[PDB]
Amino acid sequence: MKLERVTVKNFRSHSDTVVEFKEGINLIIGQNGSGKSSLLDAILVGLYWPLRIKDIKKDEFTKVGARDTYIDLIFEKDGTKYRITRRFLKGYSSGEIHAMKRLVGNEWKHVTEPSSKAISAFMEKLIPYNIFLNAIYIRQGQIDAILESDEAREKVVREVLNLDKFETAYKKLSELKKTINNRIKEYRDILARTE
Amino acid sequence: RERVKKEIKDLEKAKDFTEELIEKVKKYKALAREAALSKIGELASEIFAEFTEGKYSEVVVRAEENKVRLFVVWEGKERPLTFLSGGERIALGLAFRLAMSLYLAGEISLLILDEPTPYLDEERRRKLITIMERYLKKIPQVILVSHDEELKDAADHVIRISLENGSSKVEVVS
Repeated sequence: MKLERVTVKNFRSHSDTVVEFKEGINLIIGQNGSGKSSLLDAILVGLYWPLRIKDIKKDEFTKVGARDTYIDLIFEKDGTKYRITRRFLKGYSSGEIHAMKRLVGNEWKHVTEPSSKAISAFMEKLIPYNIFLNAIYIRQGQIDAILESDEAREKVVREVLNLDKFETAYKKLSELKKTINNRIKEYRDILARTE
Repeated sequence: RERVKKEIKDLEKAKDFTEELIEKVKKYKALAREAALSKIGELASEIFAEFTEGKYSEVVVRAEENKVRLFVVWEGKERPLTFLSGGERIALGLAFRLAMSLYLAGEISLLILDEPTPYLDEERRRKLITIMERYLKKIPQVILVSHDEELKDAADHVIRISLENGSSKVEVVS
């Protein structure tokens, strides 16, 4: 895949931030708390909204602000160049506008009902949410989380390698069995006193 | 009591499948992870091979109850991560991480690295500036995000941002 241009407006620090990405290695240099990390999160949210990202409160976009929060992203996958536009009007207005056009020729044509549900789906086709956020986005301190202990890894691996799901599936069916045994025990002690 | 007698049987049968089904989930979960890590290592080893220039032949990733251990095979003898040099360490660490990405995606065309360097180190920083130019530039597009000016000369395009008067500003450089 390849990111060409992020555009954030009124999300945390960024009021009207604009970046032109390029081939090779793009180093983004900035003192701490200078928005960089934010920018990454705008991209990320821009691409997968409304799915969850890191631990970013949905409201972070929706309500904070007097003007509009805006996220424009342009990228390219498999020769095709797609573009997302996430706008959030606030206040009495309170509104969202979503649209992901593809670039055919020189005009931008939609590529799915200009709704939010739609686009999200269309995204799950072009580049699944579980592959980007956890193969492409090497999140911070993950490396190190492997260069320290062994369960810090089972932790990382469990997230990244996507092994969470399974376990909880087992955690519920398991809770379902316990909830059975108890029931038995009850129906037992009742049949005791009674009969 | 009639009714109370049967609910006990029904309960009992159900206990049998809710229990034998859990077991399978336990089986699969296992396997999913067993393989996954095997193939991850097969990669991690190689990715690590070019990060050290053959110095280290194979990386070993083996899973255990709530814990996945890494070993670097040196002089045939398996060995602990603490056996490696500060650099070789960030190396293996990275080599491992990418290995996963490569497993989960199969191909690595894009790669967003959200700050890997620990407060402008020199030992690590060096190895990264190395890993950077002899391997990573290889990738189509990598977006490295760090506050270690140093890295500024190995990356193709430096785009400096800075919190100037509340709003953030983007100043290009190359």
